[PDB]
Amino acid sequence: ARGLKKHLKRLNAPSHWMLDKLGGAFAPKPSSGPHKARECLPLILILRNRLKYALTYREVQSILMQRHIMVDGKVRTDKTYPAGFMDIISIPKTGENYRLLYDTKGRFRLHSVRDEDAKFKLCKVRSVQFGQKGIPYLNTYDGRTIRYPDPLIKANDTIKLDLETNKIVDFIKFDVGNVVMVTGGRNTGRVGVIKNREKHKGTFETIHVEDAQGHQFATRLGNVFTIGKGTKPWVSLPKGKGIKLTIIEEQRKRDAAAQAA
Amino acid sequence: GISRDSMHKRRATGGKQKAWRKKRKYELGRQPANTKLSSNKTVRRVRVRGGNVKWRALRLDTGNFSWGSEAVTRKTRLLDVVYNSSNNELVRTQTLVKNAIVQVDAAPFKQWYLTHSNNVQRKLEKRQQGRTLDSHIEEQFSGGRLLACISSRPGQCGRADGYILEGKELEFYMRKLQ
Amino acid sequence: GKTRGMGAGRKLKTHRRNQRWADKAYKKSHLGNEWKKPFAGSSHAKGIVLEKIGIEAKQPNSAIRKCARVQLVKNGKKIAAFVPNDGCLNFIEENDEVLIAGFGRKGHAVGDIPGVRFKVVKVSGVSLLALFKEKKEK
Amino acid sequence: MAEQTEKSFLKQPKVFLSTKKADKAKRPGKAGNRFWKSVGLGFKTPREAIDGTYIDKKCPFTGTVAIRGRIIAGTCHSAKMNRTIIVRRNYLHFVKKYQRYEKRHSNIPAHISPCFRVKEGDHVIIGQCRPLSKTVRFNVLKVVP
RNA sequence: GAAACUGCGAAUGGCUCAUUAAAUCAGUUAUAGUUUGUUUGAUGGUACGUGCUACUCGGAUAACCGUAGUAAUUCUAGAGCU
RNA sequence: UAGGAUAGGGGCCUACCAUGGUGGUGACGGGUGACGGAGAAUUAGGGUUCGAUUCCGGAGAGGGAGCCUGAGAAACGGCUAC
RNA sequence: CCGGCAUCGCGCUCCUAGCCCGGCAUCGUUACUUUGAAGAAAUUAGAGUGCUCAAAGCAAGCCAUCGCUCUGGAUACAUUAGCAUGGGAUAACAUCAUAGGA
Ligand SMILES: [Mg+2]
Ligand SMILES: [Mg+2]
Ligand SMILES: [Mg+2]
Ligand SMILES: [Mg+2]
Ligand SMILES: [Mg+2]
Ligand SMILES: [Mg+2]
Ligand SMILES: [Mg+2]
Ligand SMILES: [Mg+2]
Ligand SMILES: [Mg+2]
Ligand SMILES: [Mg+2]
Repeated sequence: ARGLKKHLKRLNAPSHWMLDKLGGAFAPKPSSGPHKARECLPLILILRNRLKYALTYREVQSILMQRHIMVDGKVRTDKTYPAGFMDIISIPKTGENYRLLYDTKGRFRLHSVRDEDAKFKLCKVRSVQFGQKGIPYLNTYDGRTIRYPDPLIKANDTIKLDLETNKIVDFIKFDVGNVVMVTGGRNTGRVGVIKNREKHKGTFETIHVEDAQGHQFATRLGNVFTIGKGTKPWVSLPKGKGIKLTIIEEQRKRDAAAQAA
Repeated sequence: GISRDSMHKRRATGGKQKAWRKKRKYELGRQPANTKLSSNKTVRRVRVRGGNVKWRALRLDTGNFSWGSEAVTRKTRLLDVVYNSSNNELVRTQTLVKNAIVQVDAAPFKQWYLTHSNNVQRKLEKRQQGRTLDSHIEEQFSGGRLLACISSRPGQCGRADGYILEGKELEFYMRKLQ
Repeated sequence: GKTRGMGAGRKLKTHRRNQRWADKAYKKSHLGNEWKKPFAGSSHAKGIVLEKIGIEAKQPNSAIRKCARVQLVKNGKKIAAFVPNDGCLNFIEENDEVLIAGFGRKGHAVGDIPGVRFKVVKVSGVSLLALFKEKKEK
Repeated sequence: MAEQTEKSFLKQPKVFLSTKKADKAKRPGKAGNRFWKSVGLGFKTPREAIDGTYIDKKCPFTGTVAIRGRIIAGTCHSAKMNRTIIVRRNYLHFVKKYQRYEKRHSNIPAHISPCFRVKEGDHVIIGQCRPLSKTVRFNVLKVVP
């Protein structure tokens, strides 16, 4: 190709969008933004698909041009805007607030939060280093660059960021013994506790994690995102508290729930 | 035009390589600048990838030269090119490239070294404690010029910058100019 | 006996590669001489009737097998095509377009007709079947 | 010296030789000292590279090249080039139909820093760098005779 | 508000499979070997004043109006404005 | 080895120097009625054959070649030449 | 079925480090095997669901089938190569008689 591609064909769209294969030839093609477009959830799907607030393409545009939807504290009128993990979507007109979090099956879910727990987010640091005139600054994994961080915050750690003041308010030091929610691979959605980290010089670091219900698993460093200090997490969990289960467990769940109805 | 792809090359086995493509613009080269050393300075801009600019210098006269042990950098003139390790015909053509050997007017350096009342002499005397100025530089000074090496790419940045030869390097190029 | 070594995969694979050429079907499909045949790897071909000849049957039989010599439009080759039915030769006229197919047996002569592996199936854009069964006329 | 055998005086980038206030303990490549680096990945900088006089822009330990990518191990196959060798990797390729194996090989050019000495048929460990010539993308880090 | 200057886009999409057999391509790497409109976050002193808190405002072109050429074309010349 | 060129590595190209590099583990050449893959048909198992075609990657716009604009084209519903 | 030891178990400063104590890292490599990660969708297999059945599709089902409830949109296969983990039988390749051994 002689340049950038602007269409996303529906069969090539991410599998966790759950777009149906006969519903057209194209998919929304998330615009560039603070998330990598293969791990984001555009606003078209948040409004039209999940929340069923709109029935068509153009209805979503009619919603956005009216400045209702607010993403992480600012009003975003772009229709394919790449909202992502741990963002907040707010509709003040309905006074309703959602944190984007994973479910155990690896798909984004809009977990309702309160207005208290919507003025802040958590963000993992990509790196820390100096800038022009010796000023230190840190990178997040969603584009944000903060200058003059606490000189302790190192790479791969977590920070709490108030949306009002837009500065840090606390942080978690990435290390063994903290709760972490996996954001990639087959284990995405599963929360757990860091039990082991094994280094490998020249390759990816691997993390070994143990769920609260005992199930043990592992991932690589880039796919782990600490939530809280100690066993208690700092943010709300969705319908399942990040606990993966076998297919037989949910078969039992359906049939056992089929006797009360 | 001039191209930087590997397609026209033979494989490492020596087998010929068939053309499966036309020439792509991200593969281009341009003709060189062979910056001459002349008075009428001309440096001509080039629009290159990304919308950026390179400065092709066609003709340069002055330069910026550093004297390392004395930690001073001054603007001066270029008098000639005397040795080029790639091709002599570049010397015969007085063409400036990186790593060419040039002679330099050296007067701005001489006037800096002329420097270095009561408090002024209590500083000239602070210095001159470590004055060495090996005789090889001194002789060149009395000649009037310094041998220098270009450390910049004139056809790339549009400038002739460099340093004066010292120590092992200076003596090596001296014995080669013999 | 057969090579059986663990490190003998090259020997077995190269041996099968060499020996498959001894098989007439493999060699027939992988040697390329089918593109030199009249039809050039086609099921059917159109032609112009040059003349009507008529051929005897081999020894155990006795009859005249009525065939038309055709010239293939695509390549100008000259072949003989059997005209299958009683009286269907009288539909064939001189210099009319005719659609020819194979006889079965994939290029090998069928039955008691010597050296004929083609059959006439359409004339003047109309089936021999419809002309022999009176469903359509030309 | 022994290094200066070519039509231009060869020197390490970014070391100022004719320094004024020299020293013997500042850091590699400071105050005129010869520059050396540790490659990483558990390899040890050869002493002959440390106190060496050779100048090699492409050496892993004293030149400008970085080692990153794959770490292949093989046996030396040819040492008849200037500062470059051909190594053989020997390996088994599985033939699936026959459920068996066959022996295959690959020739990898790799740059050899003067700090090593290689015969023909020594065990070599090579690490990947940026393309150094038309065919070379690897650098020798260890030689076991 | 039409027209017109300015800006942007037209390098995506659609079609085909001719050339191409370590090539393309697939899994897997690398950039400490680079470019990247745009999105998103952060950021931005000194231009001369002998650095002693800023120092003045251009002409010219379309749409228009009008004299033409050529057989001819989003072929074209000259003049009046802004 | 030193340069030049490029957005950048690199015989990519120039000057000088050395004599190498691939090959019965099949190089080099030839055929392909050969774009590669995801896949398709038949399948006890093992296999055999197919894959121009809607998804991914590549390539081309009558055949070659050269370019301007631009962040991005060696563009063809752009230009120049044969 | 396996962990944890003890027999006549070449060591540790450094990471994990029990209340003097298990379970420590480089001073032979591989094939093989075990487990894991990372592996596009569509296709294939396959869970759920009465498009009236089916080929399909990814829906839908309940509410008082009343100012809405419960939702789903699983899971698996993926030869070879590459990354990591345990095993050390089987088989390769390297190799203690110059003691230049510890
Ligand atoms: Mg296209
Ligand atoms: Mg878009
Ligand atoms: Mg047969
Ligand atoms: Mg170079
Ligand atoms: Mg073809
Ligand atoms: Mg074809
Ligand atoms: Mg395509
Ligand atoms: Mg093209
Ligand atoms: Mg045509
Ligand atoms: Mg063209």
